[PDB]
Amino acid sequence: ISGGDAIYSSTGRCSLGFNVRSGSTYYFLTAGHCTDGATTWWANSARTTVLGTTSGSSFPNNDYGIVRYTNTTIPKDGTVGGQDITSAANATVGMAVTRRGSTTGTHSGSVTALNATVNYGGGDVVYGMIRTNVCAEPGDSGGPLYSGTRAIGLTSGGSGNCSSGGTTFFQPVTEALVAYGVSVY
Amino acid sequence: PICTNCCAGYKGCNYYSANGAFICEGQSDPKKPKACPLNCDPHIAYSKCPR
Ligand SMILES: [Ca+2]
Repeated sequence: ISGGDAIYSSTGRCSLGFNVRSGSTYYFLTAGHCTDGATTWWANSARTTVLGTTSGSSFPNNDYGIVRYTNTTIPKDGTVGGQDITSAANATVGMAVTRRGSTTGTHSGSVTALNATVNYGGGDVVYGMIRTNVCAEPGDSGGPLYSGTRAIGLTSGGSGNCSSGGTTFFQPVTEALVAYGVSVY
Repeated sequence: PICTNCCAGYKGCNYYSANGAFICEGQSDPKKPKACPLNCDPHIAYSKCPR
């Protein structure tokens, strides 16, 4: 399993962000709104292939969460589909980026603003988001935003769709990596 | 089933559970779309947009 693949739990379906580790212990990052209230994660809609258990969640304010792998046999590729990931970086306006998600696949665009505040309504407000002109649709949440081999962010939210165009917001990955003391590989 | 949430679903469409319980009417206006979280709500199985 890799960045952008589907992940299922009691909270519904989201996308895996990045496969990360701490020494020899593996986890995956995804959106905090997806981990909020979830316990077990499965790799299939039948919910028969276990992935792991939620270990942290930060939403709203931020939008990041981490799941500890409990399944020793599933491949845990440090990639986004075919694209290998080697390090993490901060976004800059003008950066060419690609996002992968379990609903829409792979779409490209650029970072158009930094530090955006986004009101999802209902008292859910997030800060410090990366704003882009990449489209995304429901199911894409938690998917990776990357630039070449650098991990940049986790899909948080957006408006519009991959047929007409949209605006998508991302939680900078560096902030979650630092918060949990893990790294991409 | 479908993958949507009350935020991202469309104004004018009703979303229901697999058992037929009305869950919500969508909140997004195709013309003036709002920012929404992008997860699939586990409770919505289908929708109907009355005409
Ligand atoms: Ca890698």
